[PDB]
Amino acid sequence: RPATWEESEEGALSKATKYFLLAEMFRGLYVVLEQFFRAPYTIYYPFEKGPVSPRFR
Amino acid sequence: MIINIVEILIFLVCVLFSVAYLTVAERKTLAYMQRRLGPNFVGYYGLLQAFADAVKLLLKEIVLPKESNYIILVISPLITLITALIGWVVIPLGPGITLGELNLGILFSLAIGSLGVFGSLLSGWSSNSKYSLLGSIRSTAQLISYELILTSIFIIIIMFVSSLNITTIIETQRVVWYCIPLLPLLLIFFIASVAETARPPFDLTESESELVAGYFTEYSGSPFVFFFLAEYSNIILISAFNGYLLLGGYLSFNYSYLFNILFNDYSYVSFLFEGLINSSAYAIKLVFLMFSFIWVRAAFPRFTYDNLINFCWIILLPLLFGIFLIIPSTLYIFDSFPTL
Amino acid sequence: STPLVKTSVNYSYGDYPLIDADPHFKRVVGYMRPSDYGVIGLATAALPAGICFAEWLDPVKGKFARPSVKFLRVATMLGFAVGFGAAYARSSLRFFGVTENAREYKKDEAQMAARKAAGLEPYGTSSLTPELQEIAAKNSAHSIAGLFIFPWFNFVNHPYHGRE
Amino acid sequence: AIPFEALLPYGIIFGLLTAGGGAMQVLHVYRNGGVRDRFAIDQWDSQMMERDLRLNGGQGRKQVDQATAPEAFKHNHVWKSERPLI
Amino acid sequence: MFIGTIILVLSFLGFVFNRRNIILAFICLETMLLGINLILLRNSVLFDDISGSLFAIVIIILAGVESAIGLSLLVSYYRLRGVINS
Amino acid sequence: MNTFIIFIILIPIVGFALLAVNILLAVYKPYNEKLGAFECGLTSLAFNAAFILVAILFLPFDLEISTLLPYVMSIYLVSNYGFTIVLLFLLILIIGFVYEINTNALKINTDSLIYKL
Amino acid sequence: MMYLTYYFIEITIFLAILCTFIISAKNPMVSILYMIALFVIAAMYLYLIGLGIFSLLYIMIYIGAIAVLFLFIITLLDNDYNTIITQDWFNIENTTLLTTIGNVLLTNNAFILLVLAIVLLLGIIGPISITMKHK
Amino acid sequence: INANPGFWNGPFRYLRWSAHNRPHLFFAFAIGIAGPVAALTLTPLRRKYLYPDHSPLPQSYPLPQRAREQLTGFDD
Amino acid sequence: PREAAAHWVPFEDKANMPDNVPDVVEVGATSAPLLSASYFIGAKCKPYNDDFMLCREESQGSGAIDCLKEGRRVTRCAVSVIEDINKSCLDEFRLHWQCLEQNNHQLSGCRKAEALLNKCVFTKLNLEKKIPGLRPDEEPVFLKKDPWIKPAVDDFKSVRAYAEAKKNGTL
Repeated sequence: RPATWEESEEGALSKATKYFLLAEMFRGLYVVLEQFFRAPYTIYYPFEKGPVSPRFR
Repeated sequence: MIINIVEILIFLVCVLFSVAYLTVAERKTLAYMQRRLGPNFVGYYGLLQAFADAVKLLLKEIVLPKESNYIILVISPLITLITALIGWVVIPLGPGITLGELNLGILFSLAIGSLGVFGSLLSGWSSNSKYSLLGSIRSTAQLISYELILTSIFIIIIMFVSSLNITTIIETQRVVWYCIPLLPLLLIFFIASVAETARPPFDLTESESELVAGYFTEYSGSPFVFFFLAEYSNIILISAFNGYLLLGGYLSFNYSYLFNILFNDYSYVSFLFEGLINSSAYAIKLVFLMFSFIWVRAAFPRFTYDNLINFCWIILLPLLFGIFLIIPSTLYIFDSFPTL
Repeated sequence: STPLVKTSVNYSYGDYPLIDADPHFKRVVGYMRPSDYGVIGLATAALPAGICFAEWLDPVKGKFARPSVKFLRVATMLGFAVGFGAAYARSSLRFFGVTENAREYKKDEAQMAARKAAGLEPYGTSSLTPELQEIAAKNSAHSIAGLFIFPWFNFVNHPYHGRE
Repeated sequence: AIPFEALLPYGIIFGLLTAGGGAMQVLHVYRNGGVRDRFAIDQWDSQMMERDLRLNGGQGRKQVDQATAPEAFKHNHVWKSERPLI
Repeated sequence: MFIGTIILVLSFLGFVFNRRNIILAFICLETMLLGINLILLRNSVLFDDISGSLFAIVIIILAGVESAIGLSLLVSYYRLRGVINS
Repeated sequence: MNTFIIFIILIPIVGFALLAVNILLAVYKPYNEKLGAFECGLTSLAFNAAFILVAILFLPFDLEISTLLPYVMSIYLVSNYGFTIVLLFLLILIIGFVYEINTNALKINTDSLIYKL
Repeated sequence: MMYLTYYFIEITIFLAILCTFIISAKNPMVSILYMIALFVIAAMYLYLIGLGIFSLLYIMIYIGAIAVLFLFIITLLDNDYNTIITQDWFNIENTTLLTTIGNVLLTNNAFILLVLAIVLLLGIIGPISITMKHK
Repeated sequence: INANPGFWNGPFRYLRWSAHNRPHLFFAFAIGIAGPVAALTLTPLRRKYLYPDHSPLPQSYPLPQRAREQLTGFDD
Repeated sequence: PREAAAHWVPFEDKANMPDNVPDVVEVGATSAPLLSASYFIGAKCKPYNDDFMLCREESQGSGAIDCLKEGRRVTRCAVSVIEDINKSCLDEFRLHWQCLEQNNHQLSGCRKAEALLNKCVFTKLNLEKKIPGLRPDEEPVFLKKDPWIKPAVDDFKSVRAYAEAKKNGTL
């Protein structure tokens, strides 16, 4: 059975902190920002070329 | 007269080129957050990309659909661009350093902002494409609703200063930036400036996936240039409002000690060095804000119309009225009503 | 606490001597008689008793049913408000010298004499400037006359009390 | 790493605003004659500045600290003739 | 006194001789309030008196609420009929 | 003729100049099929109350917010008196806001299966 | 140049006559746009007579809210002498029109303010009462 | 599942329910009401202990409340 | 009185005083020197200013023509004190009022030059700067050390002179 509000482990104040300060949204923003400092994947066609195999058609 | 002309040309050129390069900066930043490169080919390191798009659009034919009021369809983008640019006349880059030093600077900002919903309200009537009409009504609703939040934060800040001169509001912040005592108010101004600008996640106004394109579905050539330019200029301008209301404007740090070391009397060198310091502080604040607009665009999915209306009118507005009650109460408790 | 404007002195609003032309809220509640508390209690009882009797006379839905607790709670709240308004009005009218005020007059004389002995202002010290005190006085003077329309009180320690 | 090509447009905007503000500072100072600008000036300040113009010979914001006024100060008083607000 | 008076009278005549539309009627109401207020404000300035401007502010607010209520009435009228044929 | 007015005049001139450049340089070949309105590529009105209601309630709330401008420009001069007055004003408006919330003004098959045996 | 600022008042008057195009407009929209133009002319005249703050308040309210509502709804539904200007120095404060309005409205006329609060309360309750169907 | 328990049935339970299930309204009301109550309750404490209120600033020329005392000095 | 509106021209009157009126010297200092010297002018000329204002009140409307004499007295007192400053403390006076010219005339931006000027004037003219109406608990802001509010750039010449005075012991 789904639990009711009164049987919740977290206090209302902590839940309200997460609610008003957008905790998971800031976690998402941080994960996005981490990509900004990684090596990109692009290659510079037509000066470079993607992989080609003997079987290519 | 000559000096006035040179100042206006310098300021206008800086603003127009900053808007032009904000588009390139957006593409490049989103690109690197998406593990790709973005424009790096039209001009060295993709620095001429914006002018390439400009020239192309100025060479594009203007299409006036059959059921359209052509005068309104061509003039609506023009008025929204004009107001978006007129808003810049009061922004200071240093004490008194602005094109318009008005004692009613704040009131001017709010008024010219309130003149910003007319492009959305008029284009849907002008296009007559149905997608444009739905977008136009929903946008007008969203924009006015969030303009309320922005005006309310303006009022809360003036509660601390008791002045409608922008430079004075900035000067009062040498003691502390107002984003320190009012951090929650700064969060709300960002969430609302995003919405008032119609940016993602709150891009319901011109969202390609719900409605193809948006109110601009029918806008080709220079009218599209105008909507584009007005949108990015408004982004920068509302970042400016944020800057001087909450981030201390052109204030960075107390450089009195440093100047007393470097110089021994007033000179054009020292005035220029001070001007550069103030302007650099204000421009770095603008840059962080624009980066944050782009960051939020990269990170979140869109809202629905019901969702954002519910947000503004049931979660934000009650909190703002509560703050209306609690700020003067704290002033009264500690006997700190600000003088004129 | 020096008056900026001239006021009438010991003007007769009625047949009895004047105690205070614009009494402070604390005085008006402080000088209230047991009869005034009886008035408050009577209003507090009367309003829900009124709703119940009205239901008795002409039931809302044909069949008699006692009014719900929400409405009765409402009833008590509003009845207390009416009773307090009536009682405040009675006490203020005593202060103006419109009803019988011997007890209140004596108590005021004693309190004023004690305050003078202590060196304090007869009407207290205000956190407002004198101009704001005159404005507060002109806003609160005889405001009990509009008890039917709007509630307005004197919360400001001003010197315009119409005495010597 | 820090992607410098992504920062180039930001650097362009930053330099543009910084240089524009510095040039505006120099132009304002040059217009003022070697002193900083006067901001948030009320009616009192405007009238004081007009009196200053009467005193220093019309040389803008130039200041004189001689105790006694020249002779022409007594005669160069100005009232303003304002058109009927119809 | 001149601009306000003419706005008032022309909006009044537009209202009365309207035989085109009801929106013209709303607009004549608003513009009449405008002209009243302009006359009021000119008089305020000529007297250097604040009561005129205070009443101007109150008119502004009341015209706001009047516009809100009037448009709500028009919408409720439309809900039954679907079309405004004036 | 200060910088303010010159800038204000200059902006629309720039807008008109860009528009005139577009008109002068771009081709202009209208024809019936191009002039059609775009709806996903092929040719082809009741609304809800909350649409009306957001717009209509914007005006009172805007007036409420803008009625505090005189207050914040005169806070010190009105002292602890004006303070109390503006609290009462705000609470009276908050009551209307409560009414709006509780009436849910801006917001836009569970039966069981019974067999007669 | 001097005749410009001199006749500026008379020009706003003439443009106001002309704009009051509101009555003769074929399209009610167009009539509303001309109403906005009239309001901008009003803001221009207000600045000229010395009341610029009112120019900005008019722009804020009548154009920013009332004209916006108008458009929302209709998209949805089918004396030759010159005055002497003299100076004196008795005013040491920086008191402007807005500050004085706040002062009188919040102290001398607090009652008018609270009654305006009731009027705005009406401007909230009424539209809800007649545009919304309960239950 | 969770539902309004009624304020009048139990005050503190309803407050807990509100704080868990309508945090926006609960905290909006809390912040709004904390202001005036804190004003009334705490301002006299501040006056008594932290620091008294300031002396009023001048608004106009302070005229002496006395008669002209003629004068002698700095004459013709 | 209100400021001028849409179109105004300034006009100058070429007549002389009527010869019955005794002539008087006019104060020649401008806004920055005047604001610098204001506290000393007040301290010295308070009785004459008060008498002038009382005359203007008692005249009950004819103040301009009935209160010329003690107006001449006021202007003469002002010119006297300014002359004394020009004779005794000129360099510090210039420091102070040039600093004010640089800092939008805010006394908060010129505390260093103001300390020197105040000491010089107290020692050589026996005038003290004082802010009326403060209780003993309240501290005059111009005497306060470590203020919250500080100027953007401490004036170069004023800083040098202040450090020099600290060495000499005058300050």
